[PDB]
Amino acid sequence: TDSSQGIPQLVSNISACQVIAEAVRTTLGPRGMDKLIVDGRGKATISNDGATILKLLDVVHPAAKTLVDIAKSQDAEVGDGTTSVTLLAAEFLKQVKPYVEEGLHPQIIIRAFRTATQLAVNKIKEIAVTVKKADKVEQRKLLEKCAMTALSSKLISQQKAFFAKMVVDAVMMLDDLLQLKMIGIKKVQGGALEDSQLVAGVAFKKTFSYAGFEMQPKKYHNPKIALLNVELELKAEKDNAEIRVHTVEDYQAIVDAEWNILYDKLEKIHHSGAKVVLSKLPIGDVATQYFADRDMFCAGRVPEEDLKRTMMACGGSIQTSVNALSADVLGRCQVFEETQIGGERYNFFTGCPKAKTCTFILRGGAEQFMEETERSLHDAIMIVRRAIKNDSVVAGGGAIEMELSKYLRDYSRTIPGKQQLLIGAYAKALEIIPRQLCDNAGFDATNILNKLRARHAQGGTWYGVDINNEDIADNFEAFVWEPAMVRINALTAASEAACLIVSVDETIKNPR
Amino acid sequence: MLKEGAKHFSGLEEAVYRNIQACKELAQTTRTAYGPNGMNKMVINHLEKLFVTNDAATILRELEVQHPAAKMIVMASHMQEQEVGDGTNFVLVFAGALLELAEELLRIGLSVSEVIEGYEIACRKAHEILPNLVCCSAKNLRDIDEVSSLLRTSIMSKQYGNEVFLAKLIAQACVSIFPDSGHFNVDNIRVCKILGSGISSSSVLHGMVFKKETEGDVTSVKDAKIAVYSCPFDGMITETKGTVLIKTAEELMNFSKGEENLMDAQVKAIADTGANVVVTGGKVADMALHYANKYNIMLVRLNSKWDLRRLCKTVGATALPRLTPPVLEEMGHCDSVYLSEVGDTQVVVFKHEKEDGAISTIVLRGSTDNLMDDIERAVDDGVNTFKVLTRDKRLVPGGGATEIELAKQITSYGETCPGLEQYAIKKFAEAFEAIPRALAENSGVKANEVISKLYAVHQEGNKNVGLDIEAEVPAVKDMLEAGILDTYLGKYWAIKLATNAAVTVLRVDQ
Amino acid sequence: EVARAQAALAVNISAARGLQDVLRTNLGPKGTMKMLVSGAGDIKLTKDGNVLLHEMQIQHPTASLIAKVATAQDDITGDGTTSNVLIIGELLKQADLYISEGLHPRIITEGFEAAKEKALQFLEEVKVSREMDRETLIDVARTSLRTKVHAELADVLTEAVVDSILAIKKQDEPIDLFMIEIMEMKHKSETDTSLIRGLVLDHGARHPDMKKRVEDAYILTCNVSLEYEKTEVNSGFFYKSAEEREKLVKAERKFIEDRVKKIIELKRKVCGDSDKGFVVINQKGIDPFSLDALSKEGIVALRRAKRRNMERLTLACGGVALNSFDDLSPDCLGHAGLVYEYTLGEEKFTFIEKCNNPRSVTLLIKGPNKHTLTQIKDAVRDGLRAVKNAIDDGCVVPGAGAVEVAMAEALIKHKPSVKGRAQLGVQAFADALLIIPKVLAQNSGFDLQETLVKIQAEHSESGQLVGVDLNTGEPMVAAEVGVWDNYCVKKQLLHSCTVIATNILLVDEIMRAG
Repeated sequence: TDSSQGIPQLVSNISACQVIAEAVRTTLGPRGMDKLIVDGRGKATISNDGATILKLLDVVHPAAKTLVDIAKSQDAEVGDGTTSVTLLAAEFLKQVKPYVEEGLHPQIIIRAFRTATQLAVNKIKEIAVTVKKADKVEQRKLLEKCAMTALSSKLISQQKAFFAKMVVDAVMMLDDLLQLKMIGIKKVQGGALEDSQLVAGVAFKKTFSYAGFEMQPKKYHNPKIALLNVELELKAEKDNAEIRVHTVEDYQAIVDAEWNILYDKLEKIHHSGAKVVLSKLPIGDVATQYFADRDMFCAGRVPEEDLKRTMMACGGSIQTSVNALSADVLGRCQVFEETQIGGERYNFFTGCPKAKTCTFILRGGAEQFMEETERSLHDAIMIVRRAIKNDSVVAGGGAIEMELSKYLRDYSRTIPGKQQLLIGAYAKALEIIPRQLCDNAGFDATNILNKLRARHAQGGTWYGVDINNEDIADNFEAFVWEPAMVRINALTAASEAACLIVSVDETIKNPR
Repeated sequence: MLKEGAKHFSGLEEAVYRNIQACKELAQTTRTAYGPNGMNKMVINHLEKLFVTNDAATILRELEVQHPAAKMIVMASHMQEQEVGDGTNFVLVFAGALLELAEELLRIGLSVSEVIEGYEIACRKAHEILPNLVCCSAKNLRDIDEVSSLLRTSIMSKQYGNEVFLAKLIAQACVSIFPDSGHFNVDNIRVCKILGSGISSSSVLHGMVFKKETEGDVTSVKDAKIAVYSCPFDGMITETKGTVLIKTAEELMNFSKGEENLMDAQVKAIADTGANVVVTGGKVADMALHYANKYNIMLVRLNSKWDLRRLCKTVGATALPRLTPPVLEEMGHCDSVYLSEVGDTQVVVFKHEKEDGAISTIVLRGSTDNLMDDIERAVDDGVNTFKVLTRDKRLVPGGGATEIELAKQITSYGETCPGLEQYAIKKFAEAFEAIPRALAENSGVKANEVISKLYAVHQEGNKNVGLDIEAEVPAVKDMLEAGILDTYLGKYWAIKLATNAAVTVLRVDQ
Repeated sequence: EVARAQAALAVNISAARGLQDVLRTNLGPKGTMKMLVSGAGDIKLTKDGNVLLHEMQIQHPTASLIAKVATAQDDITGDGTTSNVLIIGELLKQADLYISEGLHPRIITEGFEAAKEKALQFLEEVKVSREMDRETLIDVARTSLRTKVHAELADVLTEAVVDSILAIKKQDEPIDLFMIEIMEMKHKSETDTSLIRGLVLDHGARHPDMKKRVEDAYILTCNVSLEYEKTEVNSGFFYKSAEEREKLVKAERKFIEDRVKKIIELKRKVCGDSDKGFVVINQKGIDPFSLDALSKEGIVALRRAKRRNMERLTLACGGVALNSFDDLSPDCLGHAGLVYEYTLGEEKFTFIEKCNNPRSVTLLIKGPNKHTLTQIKDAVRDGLRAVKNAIDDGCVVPGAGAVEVAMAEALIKHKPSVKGRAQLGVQAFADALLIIPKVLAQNSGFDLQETLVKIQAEHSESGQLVGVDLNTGEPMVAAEVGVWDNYCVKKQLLHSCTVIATNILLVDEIMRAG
C-alpha cells in the first residue's frame, strides 16, 4: 500500500521508461552493441528490435510498464514502430524532467503534447503520397521498391532487388494481414543465392528419414494429409510384453498383438482417408515399419509452423491423434512432392483446396546472406504488406522528423508560456530518432541534423538523413518508403504515451 | 501518558499534531482533484491493471494509516460517496485544508472546545444560506442537458476532457428510465465493459448487456426463465489422449455416453426447468451446447460474477453448479433476452424496460478497463450525483462557483459574531479556496490570484476556475452559467460531512 | 525487584495525572470525546472517566487499580468518574507535597477523616432538595449528557432519557433496570434518539413482512418449533447408518406442521381476523413455510427475538411465554396497540409497542451503529444512571464545580477540627476538592485562582451555589443552570476517592510478587 508523491516519483518514472529506450536507441538500423541476454531461466534472449527484449523485461513500475505496453500497443500492429514510440514518449518524459524542476506540473502538462501532435499529422497527410497498381508501379513494383526499400536498406545484394519482386509474390497471394502468419518463409541451405523460391502453399523444409522412408512415397498429386500434432514411434505403442511358456508359440504373439496396434493406429487414419501423414513429432522404427508397410506417406518431427499453416493451406486440421479422425481433418493438396533441397527433405504442398498459406522460399546456398534478408523479409513484409494496406506512403529517416521539428521549432515562437518548452522538446524528439541513424550513417547527428534543418530551410520535401544511403536528402526519393499511416499511429503514441504518467506524480502500489 | 502502560495512537501533541497532519496530507489527491484536472493517481491494487484515479473513495480504499482520525475520517468521505458521487474529491481537501486552520489557532492556543464550533456554526451559516445560493435545478431527467449539465460538473470534477460526451451518453442513457421519483438503480442501469471500439463508441444498450458470448441459440421466448448457473456444464466425464497419440480406440466412447445422456437429461431438464436462456458461470461442453440448442435454450458460454451477481440481483437468480437435472429458482426477471452485437461484439443481452426493475444498461467500449473504469468512475459519480431522488437537483453554481459566493458570506458573518469563533468562522470562510486552488493547481496558478480576482467579482455566482487557460490567468471560468452545474445535495453534504469528520477528530486524545 | 519508600510512592502520584490529563480534556462539556484505536485494539470513541480506563489495556500497575473504583461509581453515577479520578491525584499531589515537606502517610490520612466528614457532612449541609421533575430531570439528564456529549445531543439524548424515567417510575422502580433499553438502529444519522413505548423486535421473519403492521397485538412469545428442523439428522445428528437419518426428518418438519396447523387453529381461535394480530414470536428460527402458511393468513411469526425479548415481550406487552401453540385465546396472550415490522437500514425491526402494562419502553437510537452511535449509547445510559440517581435521591446539588467553593472553601476556611493534625489531611483534602471547578475553568483559558476566587467569594458573598461555565471557564450559578450533581453521584466519588487514596498512600514499597 505504497506511494511516492510529487515530482520525486514523477521524475523517477522517466528513467525506468528511458533506460529501455537507451537500448533501442538505434535498434532499427541495428548497429550498436548487442549483448546476448540470459535471464534467470537460463534463457539466452535477444531481439531483431526493441520489443522482444521489452517483452522479456518486466517492471513493478506502472510507468515503465506503460510505454512498454504502448510500444507493444504500437508493436503488434505494424510489427514495428516500437523503438520509435519507445524513444519518443520517453524522450518527451526525458526532456520534461528539467522542465519538471522548473515545473511543467500544472496540467499545462498534458496539453501541448497532443495539441502539437496533431500539427504533425496535419502535416503528415498533407505531405502524404499515395501509391497504386497503375500509378508509378504495379504496386508490385512498389512492393518491389518498398522491398528494395525494406530489404536493401540494411547491404545484402541485388537479390534484394530480385527478392523485391519475389517476396511480393506470396504477399500478393496472401495479402490481407500486415504480417506473414499465413505466408511464412522457408530457409533453404543449399542451392544458391540467385535462386530463391516461392510455393503457393506450405513447403516443408525437411521431413525425416526412417526405415522404409525411401520405400515410402515422396510424391503425391493427391495428398490427403493427416496433420499430426502427435508422434507415432516404437515408444508410442510398446512392443514390450511377455507371456507364459510351456510352449514357445506365444513368443511371436504377445509382441505381435501390440505390433498390430502400432500398425492399426497409423493404419486407421491410413485406412479411413489418409495417404499423407504429417506428424510434427517423432516416428520410430516399428511404427514407421507400418508406415513403410502402408506406403502412404509418413512424416514426423516436421515443423508445425508449416504443419499448422498446412492446415491453413490445405483445409484439413491439426490432428491431436492418429485416430478418431475423419478424412476431412486430413490436409489436402494437389501436390505432395518431396524433392530434397540440400539436406532438407523438401515437401511441395500446393494445389490446396484453399491454400491460405503461400510461402516464400528463400534459398541461399549459404547461411549468412539469407538470415540477413530473412530479417529484411520481415522488413519487406512489415512494409510491403503495409505498403498495400496504407497506399499513402510517408518517408522515414528524418524525412518529416526533421521537417516536422523544423516547423515545430518554428511553432515555438507562437507558443510562449510554459509549454513552449514542450514545443522544443516535442520538436527535437522527431529529430532524436535520426540522431542515431546519423551515427548508423556514420554521421554526426547534430551538424547533419542542423544541415537537415537548413536543408529544410532550403528543401523540406522529403529531405532527411538516411542511413539507407548514409546521406542527407529526400527520403521518399531516396527510396525510404513506409506508409504515412504508421506515423499518425506512432504520433498518436508519441505525445500521448508520455502524457499518461506525467499526469501522475502520485503513484500508489499495493501488495494485493 | 505518565505511565509505561495504557494505550493510544492519539493525544497530547499527537491530537493537536498527528490527528490534523496526515488527515490533511490525505488531501493531496483531492488537493489535485475535484474539478477539471489532468492530474491523476496511478493506484496499484495489484490487479494487472494499473489504475489511474482521482476519485478519493477508491484512492482511500487502499490507504491505511494509524491516525485514528485519518483511519476513521475516510468513513465520512466514503459515507459521502454513498450520498453523492461528485463532491467527494471535494470532501477530503476542504476539511483537510480547513483542519490546520484550527491547528494554527491551536498554535495561537485557540481551544478544541472552541474553534471547530465556529466551523460548525459557519457550517450552519453555510447550510443556512447555502440553499439561498442555489440557482438552477435539473428538472426534466429525460432531457440531456439538464442531466448532462449536472454531469458536467461531476465527471468534470473527476476528469476533464472525456466528460462532455459522457454527460451526453449518461443523459442519453436516460437514467430517467428510472423515473427518479425516489427510484434509482446502480445494477439495472449498469456499466458493461467492451474491449476496443471507441469510448465515444461506448454506448448505452438497454437491458442487461453481457460481453460474454451468447452460445448457440438465443432465448426460446423473450420472457425467459433464466437459467443462471455457476457450473451447469463443467463436462461430465472428459475424454483423454494417453500415448501422446491416442489412449485407446475403445475407451473413447463411454465417457461421451456419460457426458451426452447426462447433459441430455441435464439440458433436457434445463429444458424441463423451463430455461429459455441457460447462463453458465463456468464453461460449456459442446454436447450441452448441442443440447442447449436442441432443447431450445439460449446458452451463455462463460459468465463472470459481473453477470452472475447482477443476474442474482436482477433475475432473482442463484448461480448454481449442475451435474444434475436442474430446477429454476432463478426464473426470469427479464421481458427480453438477446444475442446482440454491441461494442460490435456478440453479447449476451438480457432485456426489459419498465420504470422499476428496468434494466437500461450502459455499454462501455474501451481498449482497457483503466479506460473503462476510471472513466466509468468519472462517469458514474455523475450517475451517482444524478441520484438525488429529489428530481430537481437544485443546481447551485457548478464547478464550485459558489465558493466565492459563500466565501464573502462567511467572512462577513465571521466579522459579525465576536469571540474566537469569529476567527473560526472567518477560518471557515477560508477553506473555500481549496478546490479553486485544486483547480488553480492542476490549472497552474495560486488560488490567491484566482480568489482575489474573485474577491474582486464579489457577488458573482458564475465565475470560478477549473483546469483551463481561463482558470490560470483570468481566474475565471463561468461555472454557474456554463453547462457545468452541480446539485445542492452534495453541497448540503460535503460542507457538513467534511465538518462532521473534522468535528471531534481534534477532540480525540486517546 | 523493589522500589523503596518515595520510589513506590513516586509511582503512585506519577500515573495518576495522565488519567486526569485525559479528564482535563475529558471532563464535562469542556471535555473532549476520545477515539481509541489502540486501547482494546478496537476502533473506539468515548467520553467518561470510568469507560476510557477499561477500554484501554493498561500495563501500568498503579492504573491496574484505577479502572476498579470508578467502575462501581459509574454504575450508580455515570458522572464523577470523569471527576473522582481528578481529585485523587490532585490529592496525591498534596499528599506528596506533605511527604515532600516530610510526613507519614498515616498522619496524612488522619486529617482526611474530619475533612472527609465535614465535606461528606457538607453534602448534608449543602444538599439541595430538588423536586424530581422531568424539567429538573432533563437538567440532571443533560448535565451528564452535556458532560459526555454535545449539549445539542445531550438534549437529543435527554428526551429519551427523561422519557423512560417517568416510564420506569410508571413501573414504581426508583432505580431503572427496565426501559433502560437503548436500541441501536441502522441509519445514515445517529441524530435520532427516539422512544418506543414497547420493544423493537429483531426478526419479523426470514420470510419478511408477514403481517408487517399489527395495530392490535395478541402476542405469543414462544420458544417453540416452527423451525424444529428441515435438514438431515438421525438422532438429531449424523449417525453411522446413513439410511436411518431422513426417516425422522419428515416428522421433524411434521412436528413443525403440527405447530403450524395449530396456529391455523390458533390464529382462528385467537383472532379469526387479520385486524387484531395474533403474533408468533419464536426464540428459535421459523421455517419460511411455517411463515408462508402463517403470513398469507395475516399472521406475523417472529423468529429469534432474543430471551430479553421473550421477557420484555412477555413483560412489556402484558405478554406470555407459552411453549405450545395448540389452541389459545387472545387474552391468553398479551396485547400491544402497535406491532410494526420496520426497515430502516438492513434489518426489518418489528416495533411491538403501545404495549399494555409496558415493562419495557424501548429507547430508539438510529444511526450508523458505529462507536458514534455507541458514543451516544453510553452517555444516555450514563445519563440514565444519573437521572436514575435523580429519581433515587430527592436531593440534587448543582454541578459545574458549584459544590466545592461551597464545600472546599469552607474546609479551606476551617480545619473541620480547627487543629493541625487535621490540617495535614485537610490541606490535602480541601485542596483536591477544587480540581473539577478549576480544571475546566482553566481548561477554557481562564486562570484557576482568578476563576476560583470569584466562584469562591461569589459563594462566600451571596451564600450562593455558584457554578462554572464549563466551556467558558467563568463563574456561573449552577443552582439555576441545570448542571446538577446527584447526592447519590457526588457521595460515592468522595468515598471512591478516599477508599483508593489511603492504602496507595500507605504503601511505600512495591516488589515483584512472582
